[PDB]
Amino acid sequence: AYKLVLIRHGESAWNLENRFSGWYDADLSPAGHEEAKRGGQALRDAGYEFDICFTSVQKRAIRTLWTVLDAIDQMWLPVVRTWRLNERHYGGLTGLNKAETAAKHGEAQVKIWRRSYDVPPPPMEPDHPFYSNISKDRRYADLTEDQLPSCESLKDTIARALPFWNEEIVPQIKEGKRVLIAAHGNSLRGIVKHLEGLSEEAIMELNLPTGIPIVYELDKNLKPIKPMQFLGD
Amino acid sequence: AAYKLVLIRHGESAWNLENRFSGWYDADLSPAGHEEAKRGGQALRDAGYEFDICFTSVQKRAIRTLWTVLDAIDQMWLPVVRTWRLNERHYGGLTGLNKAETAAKHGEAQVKIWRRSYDVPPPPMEPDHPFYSNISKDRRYADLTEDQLPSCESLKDTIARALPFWNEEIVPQIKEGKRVLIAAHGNSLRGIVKHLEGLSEEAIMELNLPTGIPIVYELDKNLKPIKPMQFLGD
Ligand SMILES: CC(=O)Oc1ccccc1S(=O)(=O)Nc1cc2c(c(O)c1O)C(=O)c1ccccc1C2=O
Ligand SMILES: [Cl-]
Repeated sequence: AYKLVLIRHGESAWNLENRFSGWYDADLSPAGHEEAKRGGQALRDAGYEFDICFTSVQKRAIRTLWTVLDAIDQMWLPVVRTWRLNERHYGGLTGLNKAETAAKHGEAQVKIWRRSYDVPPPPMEPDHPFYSNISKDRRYADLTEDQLPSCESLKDTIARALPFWNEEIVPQIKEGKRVLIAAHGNSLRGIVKHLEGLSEEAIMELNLPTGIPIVYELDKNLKPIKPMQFLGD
Repeated sequence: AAYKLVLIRHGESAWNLENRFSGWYDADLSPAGHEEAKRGGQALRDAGYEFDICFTSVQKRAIRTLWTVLDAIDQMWLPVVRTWRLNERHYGGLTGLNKAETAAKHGEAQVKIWRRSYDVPPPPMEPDHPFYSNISKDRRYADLTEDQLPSCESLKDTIARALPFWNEEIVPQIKEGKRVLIAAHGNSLRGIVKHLEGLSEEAIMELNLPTGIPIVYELDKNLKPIKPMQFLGD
């Protein structure tokens, strides 16, 4: 059967994973970097080989991929980057911790955003410290005005990840290419949702572990033949 | 000028230290080599350089150099294209041997001939060579045709398989207005510099490109340099 591996990057700098890092291009913390090395060794020890790699345009995922490729001696593999595998864009909340979020928007609204599949946070306004840093970053310059999010619901995030999966990743899998995907919790959520045909409520409950190879065994229809599996101990 | 092109030769490798012929052997950077690539990156960063696409070989000394550069300039998001065609010259049976071993087996004279010759290849790497499997059977070359997978190369051979990539994959990008970074190897970059400046065989063999230093070209719309290559740094 086809074999697919996913890896979610680990910790980013300045505690930004607990601060709605979203589309801000936070680097890995040294610890986050160590997780990626540990995961790389798991794959080396297991003798995994890949033919193509997919990642986002965010450095925390890219450096995670680099760390894995280094560890398994396949730095020579072709690599494809796409904004479509970016983390969820958290709009105005980006960079705020939990207390600052509650203080600014209230517990009632924050709880609603947290449990909703289709409600976006408020948009990142020009007064936001990250507004121009992200919205005018040249890596998004070719994006149409509607493709470049000011904010995303989980639904929005999954909707823009899947076209890439369908058009670019699927064809590779169907040609027997062994695929590695290094991305983010919410973009990975979209792939896991489509693969296992999960429900909105179920995908919002799924919390993929970080820095750990996630292995899928798929049949000819790209349906999983078993639950996701993890590498390590 | 209409276009700007940046080249960089990989930093010092672990085998450059041991003074062994690497060629297609996938030797990694030495720590100094990594520091060189880093300084190259900082130079590019201080000068405000921006790229849109990166080309490199399938050898990690060039790749890690590119990685180190992309890190220094905060452009890790750029698309990266890897090709064997940008690989170091394939040193055949000399692969793995050092200076002494090479002179010992072949004599100083023969070494002189190979050194100064543009089109005379070293002896072939044969099935009993200790790095034969390591290179000739590495799956990264699985898709090469029988003719393409070399047992050895003269500089001429190297340039001949490197230029096709330049003309078909790099040139169109440049004329598309994409700012190109090429992180590769001495002899593969030699082919590009030879074509750009229209150099003679003797002129190119006399050309020593420094490890880990950025080489900048200002090109006209026909990819002709308006001025001599420039190095970047302090
Ligand atoms: C006897 C031998 O070649 O030793 C080695 C081994 C590694 C590096 C340098 C040497 S060296 O002292 O002889 N000097 C040295 C030797 C050589 C070259 C070169 O540029 C150089 O500077 C080549 O380009 C070269 C190209 C093709 C075949 C052989 C050589 C070669 O043999
Ligand atoms: Cl890469």
